[PDB]
Amino acid sequence: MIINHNLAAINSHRVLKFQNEEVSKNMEKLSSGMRINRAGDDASGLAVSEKMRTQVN
Amino acid sequence: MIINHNLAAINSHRVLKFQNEEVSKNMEKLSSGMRINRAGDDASGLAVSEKMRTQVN
Amino acid sequence: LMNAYENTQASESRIRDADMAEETVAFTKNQILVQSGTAMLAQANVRPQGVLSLL
Repeated sequence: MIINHNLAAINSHRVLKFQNEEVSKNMEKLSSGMRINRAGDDASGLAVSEKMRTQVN
Repeated sequence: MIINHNLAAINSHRVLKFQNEEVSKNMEKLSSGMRINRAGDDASGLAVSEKMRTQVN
Repeated sequence: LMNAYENTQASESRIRDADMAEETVAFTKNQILVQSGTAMLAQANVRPQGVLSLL
């Protein structure tokens, strides 16, 4: 066996870091309580949101 | 993994306290029952209300 | 004069007074929001502790 590099450890760390990334991404929209808070998720939905908010105000 | 800070918890705190001052002013505003209690809500409305108070007296 | 007074007082009041129903509706919405937020924060408090497993 080769010990200088643990490929399984690398894969586990990679999947772990992505998993924690979407955990944070979901938890932040829990925090706002809103479906989208950061751009990129849905620019069209965001823009329609400000349009509707201005309209209702 | 990065353990020196929890930025997601900080952002949750930020939105929480940001809602906190709003709910505080809401509570004071229905405790007084007046939608205008201090300047900044609507200065024009405050001035009109004062003028009408003078008028009714 | 009395009719003038009642009309102007009504207009001033509805200008100055607020509607209690919408007040309490917003208050309930915000109260549920802040309760959910603090329960959320308490739940999020333990998330970083997971990495302590491989100490």
